[PDB]
Amino acid sequence: QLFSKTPSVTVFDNRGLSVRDIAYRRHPDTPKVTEECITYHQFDFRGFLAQSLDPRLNHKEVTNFSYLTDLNGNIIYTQSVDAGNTLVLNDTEGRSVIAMTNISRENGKDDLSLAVTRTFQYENAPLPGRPLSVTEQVNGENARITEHFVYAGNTPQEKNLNLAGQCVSYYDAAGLIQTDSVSLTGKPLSVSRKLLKNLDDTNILADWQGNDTSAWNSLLATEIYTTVTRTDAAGAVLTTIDAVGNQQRVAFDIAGQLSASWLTLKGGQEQVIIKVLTYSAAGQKLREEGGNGVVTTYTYEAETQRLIGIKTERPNGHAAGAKVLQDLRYEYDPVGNVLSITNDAVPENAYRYDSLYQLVSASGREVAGAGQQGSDLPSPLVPLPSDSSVYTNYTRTYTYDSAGNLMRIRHSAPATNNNYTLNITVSERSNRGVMSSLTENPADVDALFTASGSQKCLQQGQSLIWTPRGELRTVLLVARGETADDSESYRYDGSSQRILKISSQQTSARVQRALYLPGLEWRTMTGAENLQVICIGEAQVRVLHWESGKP
Amino acid sequence: EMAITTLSLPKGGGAINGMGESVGQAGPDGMVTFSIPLPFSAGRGVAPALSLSYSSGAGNGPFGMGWQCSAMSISRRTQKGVPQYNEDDEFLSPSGEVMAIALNDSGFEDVRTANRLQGIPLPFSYKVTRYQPRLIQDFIKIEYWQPVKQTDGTPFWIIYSPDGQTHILGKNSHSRVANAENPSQIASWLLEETVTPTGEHIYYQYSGENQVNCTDAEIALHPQDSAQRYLARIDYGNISPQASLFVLDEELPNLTQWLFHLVFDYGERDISINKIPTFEGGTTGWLARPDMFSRYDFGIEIRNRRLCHQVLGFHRLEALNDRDVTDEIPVLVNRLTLDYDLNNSVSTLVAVRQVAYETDGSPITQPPLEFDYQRFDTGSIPGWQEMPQLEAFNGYQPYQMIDLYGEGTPGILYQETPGAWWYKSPQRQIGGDSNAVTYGAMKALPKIPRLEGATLMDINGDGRLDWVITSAGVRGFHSIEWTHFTPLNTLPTEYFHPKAQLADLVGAGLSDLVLIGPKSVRLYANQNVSLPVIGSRQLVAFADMLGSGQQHLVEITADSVKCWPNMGHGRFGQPLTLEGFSQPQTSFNPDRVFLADIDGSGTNDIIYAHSECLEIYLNESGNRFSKPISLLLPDGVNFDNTCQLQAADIQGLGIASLVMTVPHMSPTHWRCDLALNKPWLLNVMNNNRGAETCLFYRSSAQFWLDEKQLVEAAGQQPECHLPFPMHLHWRSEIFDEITGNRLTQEQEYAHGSWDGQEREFRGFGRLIQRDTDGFAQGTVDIPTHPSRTVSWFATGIPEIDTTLSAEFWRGDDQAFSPFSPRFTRWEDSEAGSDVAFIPSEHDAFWLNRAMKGQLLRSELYGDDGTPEAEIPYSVTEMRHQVRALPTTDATVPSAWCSTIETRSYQYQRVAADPQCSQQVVIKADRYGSPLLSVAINYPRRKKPEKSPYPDDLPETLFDSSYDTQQQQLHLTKQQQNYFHLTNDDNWLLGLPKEQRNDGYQYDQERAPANGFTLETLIASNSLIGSNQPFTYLGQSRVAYQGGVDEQPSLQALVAYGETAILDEKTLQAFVGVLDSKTRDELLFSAGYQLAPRLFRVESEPDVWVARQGYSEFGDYSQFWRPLSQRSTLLTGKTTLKWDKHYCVVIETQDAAQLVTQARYDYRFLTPYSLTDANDNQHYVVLNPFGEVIASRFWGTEAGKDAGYSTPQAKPFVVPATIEAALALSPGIPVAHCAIFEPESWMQKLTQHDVSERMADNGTLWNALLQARFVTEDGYVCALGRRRWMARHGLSVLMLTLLAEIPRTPPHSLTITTDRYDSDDQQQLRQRILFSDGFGRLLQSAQRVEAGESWQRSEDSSLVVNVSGTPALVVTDNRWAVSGRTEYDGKGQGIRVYQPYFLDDWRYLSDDSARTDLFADTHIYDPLGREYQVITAKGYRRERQYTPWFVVNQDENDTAAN
Ligand SMILES: [K+]
Ligand SMILES: [K+]
Ligand SMILES: [K+]
Repeated sequence: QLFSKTPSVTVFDNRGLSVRDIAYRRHPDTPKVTEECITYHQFDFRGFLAQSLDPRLNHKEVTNFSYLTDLNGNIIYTQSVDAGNTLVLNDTEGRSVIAMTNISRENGKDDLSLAVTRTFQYENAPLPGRPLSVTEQVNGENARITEHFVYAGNTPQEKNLNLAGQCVSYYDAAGLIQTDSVSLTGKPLSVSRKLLKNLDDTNILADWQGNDTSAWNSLLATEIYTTVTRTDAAGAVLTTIDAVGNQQRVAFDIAGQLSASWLTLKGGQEQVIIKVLTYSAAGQKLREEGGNGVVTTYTYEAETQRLIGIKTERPNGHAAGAKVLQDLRYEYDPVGNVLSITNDAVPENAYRYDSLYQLVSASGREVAGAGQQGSDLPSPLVPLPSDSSVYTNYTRTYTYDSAGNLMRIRHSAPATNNNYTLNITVSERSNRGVMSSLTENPADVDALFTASGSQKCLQQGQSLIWTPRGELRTVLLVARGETADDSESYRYDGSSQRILKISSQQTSARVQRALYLPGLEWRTMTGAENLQVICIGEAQVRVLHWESGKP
Repeated sequence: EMAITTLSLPKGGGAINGMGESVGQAGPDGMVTFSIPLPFSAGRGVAPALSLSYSSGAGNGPFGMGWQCSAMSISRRTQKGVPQYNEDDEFLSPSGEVMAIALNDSGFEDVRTANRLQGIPLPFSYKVTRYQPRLIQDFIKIEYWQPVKQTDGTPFWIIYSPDGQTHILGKNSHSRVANAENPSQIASWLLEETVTPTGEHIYYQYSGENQVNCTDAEIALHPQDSAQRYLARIDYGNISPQASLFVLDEELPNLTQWLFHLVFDYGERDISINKIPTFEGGTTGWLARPDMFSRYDFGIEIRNRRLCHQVLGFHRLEALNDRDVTDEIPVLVNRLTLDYDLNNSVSTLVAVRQVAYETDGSPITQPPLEFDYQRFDTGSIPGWQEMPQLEAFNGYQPYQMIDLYGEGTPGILYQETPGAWWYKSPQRQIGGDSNAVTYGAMKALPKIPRLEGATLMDINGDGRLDWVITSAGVRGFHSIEWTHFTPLNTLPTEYFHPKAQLADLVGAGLSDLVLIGPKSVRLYANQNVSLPVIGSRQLVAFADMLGSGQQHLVEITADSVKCWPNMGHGRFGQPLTLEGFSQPQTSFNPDRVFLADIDGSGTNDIIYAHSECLEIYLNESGNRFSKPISLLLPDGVNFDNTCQLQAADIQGLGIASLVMTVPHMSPTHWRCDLALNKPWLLNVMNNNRGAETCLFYRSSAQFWLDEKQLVEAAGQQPECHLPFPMHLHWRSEIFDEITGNRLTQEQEYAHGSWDGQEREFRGFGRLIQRDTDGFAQGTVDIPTHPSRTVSWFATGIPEIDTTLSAEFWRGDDQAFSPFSPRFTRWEDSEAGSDVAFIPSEHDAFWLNRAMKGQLLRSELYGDDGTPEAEIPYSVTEMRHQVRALPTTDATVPSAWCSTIETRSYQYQRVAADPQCSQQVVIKADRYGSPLLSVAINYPRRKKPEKSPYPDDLPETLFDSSYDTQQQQLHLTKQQQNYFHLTNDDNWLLGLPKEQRNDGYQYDQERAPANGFTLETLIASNSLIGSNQPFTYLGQSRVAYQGGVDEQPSLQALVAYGETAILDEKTLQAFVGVLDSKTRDELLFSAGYQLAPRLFRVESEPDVWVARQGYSEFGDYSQFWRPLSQRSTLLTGKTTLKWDKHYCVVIETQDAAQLVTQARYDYRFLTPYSLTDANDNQHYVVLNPFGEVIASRFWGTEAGKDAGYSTPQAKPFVVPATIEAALALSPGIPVAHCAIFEPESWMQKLTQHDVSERMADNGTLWNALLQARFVTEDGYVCALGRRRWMARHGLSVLMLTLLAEIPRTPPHSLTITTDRYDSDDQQQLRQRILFSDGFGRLLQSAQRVEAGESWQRSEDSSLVVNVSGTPALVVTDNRWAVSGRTEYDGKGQGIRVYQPYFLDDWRYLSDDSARTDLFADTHIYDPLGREYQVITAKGYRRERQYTPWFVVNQDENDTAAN
């Protein structure tokens, strides 16, 4: 009813180009008011995209995006109000050769004072021009070679391991990944990670100079983290032995779908994680029984294949008694927005959306009185509630602008009087926005970000440091000038995936380390707990194995 | 971009299609065409590209009525006079166009002397003359090669194709059709050899007609029989590379020097699939067809006795595998069998089928492609019915049913006073059947003159004396005027000035001429060997008794029928006897003999009238007569000399009906129509995979009556330009036997054009086509409405073409005025240009003719009853230019037609605000290549005061749909040049050279009110002129090697391609970021380089370009094959190593020394084995159709061997049936194996079952097999079944049996193994892919774990309880069915089903699916665009297309309300 005359419209020029995206925003509270939201796209003399403007900023004469291309429409230069200005270029082989980022402006011209220049180097002729190295250079600083690739040859030794033409050695920001063995099906059977020495010091950075692996291996810590895989004839992974020797095993059904999984801790016997798993005709999980005897049953809508039921239960005849642990029931609008959720064990979450399918109202329950939502988790309610009066109902309202920026979350918990409003202050010349506690002035929001658009302050006393690639480097939790700070740092692999997390708190010093490996989290706590977290599935089931400090 | 060669095993399997056969799109000629590409190998790449093709306008031949499978040829002109083998003879291009001796560039007759050709010295001297056709299509170069000394040898033809190919026609006697009495008198030169710049050859060997398997009577009747040729064998994949034609050598290469053969069998081999055809023919000799026929177009007899029964592919596998060639016999690869409905009148091609062979010799078959035709049926002859249209006549009043005006349908000619002749034109009867004919108001004949006993007269008029009038006379003692009217075309051309035998026949001249049928005329006289004497109890007449297309001489007595062949120019040949006709000498009366084509065979049949009976003797292909058909008169009628009877095509169908008037009998007027449709026309196709197309013809004459009715109702005057009936593609019904859905395509024709001056069919001026969906559901659940496309084509006649634009839709007052044809003269000294001119009347005839068949306009409508239904979705119109080209003929210019302008409007059924684009070819070179062209995008029209779009939209959308970018006039200029190699005796045109594009943008105010034309664009004040500012868009260049500099040689080897990336304007992307030096060294490092700007003006700066696509090639001895490839110079080369005869590449080595090796199955030249860069083996097994039916792989892992057992170690036999394959046990040494079942839609029938049901010990089985009701391997053929039923019926026992027998859509089974065969945990995954009769993916079934599913019955429906609810069962034979789709006739997914479980892999019926399974329905518009979706839940999504915006409404948007 709220959606009458709210279509999506695309408006064209005379050369088949989409120059306008038109939406129609209508709030259920004010169903007589319909906002026509228009996104503008301007194309140049060559038929390529030159400018894009959201409905909000267009009114204020600011351009969300500007592009400058080559004669074929490939973007070379970009101006973003959110991501700042950037410059990229590819070669004649289609390979990326340069990317300059974190550029702003002010004085009119582009500010390169903090520009990050990443360049890509490839094998030269007569080689097939495979990726050779990746160099990263921040303005005013020295260039670091952050990546290097080494490829195997044609020797019988290499062929027997199926390594010919494969990148056998990958030096990234964290250290080294070696590919030891490849399946007949072209899959890796053995990979080994070595860490760069002293990654605990945030000032030590990878820099693979030259073309000698001997000189590099000396920079690596001694430990070798080897993950071993065994795949089936169709190239699917059957067994996995992690770096500490635990095995995950899977089995597939006649249709090749995961049908069972097992775990064999090092020195232990094989045990069931997933006993049986059935699927719908559409290949969606239907019934899943685990090693704990617990059964999850998924209910789907026949017309739409939408998930309308999730039932986790201890079934009849279970050793610990039959009990429905969770029974989620979903009700959707014709388009597929979640209108309501129920759980059997009366509790109900109701949802209202605008004509753009933005969530404007949400009802639910919380342990009241919690207090105003922040970065913290609530204190855990221990033990498990027997009575539900321990919960109170809340209603939240959400307020968005023309560019989809969430400006307001109004929390209303009347009975316990736990009422508050989280305000987000949005810039008037970008989509940059921060909580009002940082600033309530739109004109000061952009300074709180980098030129790339990465936030520099999390909360009031908390600052954010970023890598040249725009990866989160350090969260400064409690600053103490000089020089003992509560902080948490991060490290990433060449694919920008997190490999290491180091938290530090003053008490000598509580240091919590997290090493992320295939199917494994290696977490140490000092100031000593040595925890190995086996991750099963892809992560669904987790196993906590202490080598030391089991509470 | 250049493709880099990568060795891979055939990675496919699943889908099932056919040979790529297709019905032709309906065109302005109205003919039904069909085409089947020959399913044989392309060899190295140079191969015969033959298609077996059908045309409803074609005659009989070596592939049956209407079919042909021939290569290019050059013949003498016959259509405007019979050739006499003198210098006045004319020659036709392979396109059928008349040629003239061409002029050279110096302005003289292009004649030369030659003693050398292609570097090969000729034994003697030749006079070489260049010929040029009146219409240029492909700029081919045609040379006539005549020995200077006539006795030195025979002449032949050379055709240089613009692709650099050279073709020689009729060099030796097998490739020449020549006079049986004088081999020098050549009628036709057939293609004999083709050579390409790569030194690859194709040789065409023909067999001459002979007396093998002919009866003695046939031999006696046709001694001159050696003329005709039949395609016998095609040799390709020549082992020796040679740039020059082999026919120029002293001797042709041995037969062993061709890797590939295509053999044509004419019956000498066993037709059985159980007998494998050998490369060697004989000694049984080719069979003689029952319907032998002669043609006499060339003034010589050509006898035709042979039919092609098999087409065969042969490879020299030993030679291709580089094994010992000694005593090699080429092996059969693919076999195409052809079934004919053999008939003494007309034999029809009724089936083509692929058959191939396993190593064990077992036949593996494809489903047959079947055809059937409209047939004359004596049992379905309509009886007599009264003819009320003659009610006004007393019953003694004489009349003649004749097409007086030339409308294709005869009207009523009579004498009213007497002395006064009046005519009633045929007209569409009102209210009656769609083809019912009445006759309009009388109209006075012009003053009839009457003199030399017979005089000419113009009636229509035309200015053409089209009518020969005679008068009966005179006996006895009776004073008396009653005349006879005879169409001039029923007489030999040389009737009034007879020479030879005609003069010997007529003498002083004939006394009288009396029509005895539509095109047969009885002769009445004054009072070598061996003409009849006109004036006994005999009949002498002119009639086509031979079906050859001429008015022959015929004598009929009580016991004889003799025919003398009209050989042209007054010459008549030796008499032919046609047995079969007899009447007692005591009752035989010549007056009671009528000559007409009754069965539409082409031959004139005999109709003899008795007092109570009419006997009809069908003419069997001019050889004899059938046993007579007895037509009883209506009860009470006794035919005598006071009664009136005539044979006339009163239906306008090209076949004679009978009009009888019997006084003293009421009613007095009677009709007998013997057929309602023209027989021998293809009307059904079925591929036995689920697709059937039914065809429907309608005469051009009926169409003319309808058109004339509409014209007369519109106050205008009807003018017919089509004087005879043509059978036009009227309707196609495309039927999906699996879903039961149909698509109807309907055609209407108007403005029919036949040219009297050149005696030539020009075609139709307007063609309207309706497309209507017809769903088996038979509800309105998919509410589609028919689409309508109105198209206008040029006829080449101004009197017709000038009236077409008036019919154009005029609902858009702002639309630009219609295009007009542009005529130019060519000025190539030395770049060339077209100069517009107004041709003389005489020149205008030919230059206008050049526009024959060109599409002028097209409008697309949706007939959905909406208010906007009369406004087209889109309109497209074209402007054509004819370049006049002078030859040695001073009176006929040669011509080249091209589409110089195209304009498209997108209205989307809103007349006021369309989009408009226009493409214009401004300059073309001497060979038709575009030099200067422009694409134009017009601005949007000015915003109106009110919205022309629905008020269902938001009220602001109209205003907000306007954007300034819609107001900018865009013109995109495109320049290009070419390399043309025409020096010496080579001919290679249109080689890519340079191209450049520039942009022009203007304000709406500068847009011309009447729009752009070519003249507007070459004008000095052009918007794209040299003065105007522009935006450089880029350029492209091709550089060649070896090669003068970077220019091409005949081999056209590309060195690299070079395209512009950056110029001074785009370089501004670097400004605030990098300085010039840094930018330049970056670009240089990234592989870019500076090159001159092409088509440079005013010192334009060089542009940064990218060069890609580098190849190194071998020499002539390696057939110029690529030896190395690389994308740019930034990387290393990949090396190619070819096999022995350079057919395929067997090894690649990239730039890191990685080596990939392949081994090929040489019956398909596809790889079957692959060794990868890590020395791993990959292996496939191919079935006899090149399909992968098993695959495995092995090699090493961690030193140890893995995983699948080698074929040597553990052979695997793929189960012969799916039932067996499903029942396989683990431990199979294959990763995949496949079973293909493309014939599963044909019901399976065994000899045993039929014989057990009929208890006839095999009788019915043997008969059904013989007629191909069923194939030898036991598949029931659809059309064979229908034909059989139509001729013999079928026992109810067989009906019962067949009802017990299930069908299943064409499908494939693919089994995929989980582990290597050494692993006992191995599972066999099972996936079955379904295809429909159109090659579309029907559904996919995957074997899943046991569980709950619906239950499929044997009848393919769902098992439901009594109430109708589907049963739910638990089974271990459960399948997950995904992607189930119900298509319409256009291949669009009308129903996409949710996945479902079933207790069988077999196809669940569409009835049960539509009733019980959830699906989203998709509704498409006439443009094939989805505009509505009804979800299973019942919600709707809609999409509205307007020229300037698309509106999208989802489930929420439409739910209200
Ligand atoms: K909406
Ligand atoms: K290997
Ligand atoms: K006939």
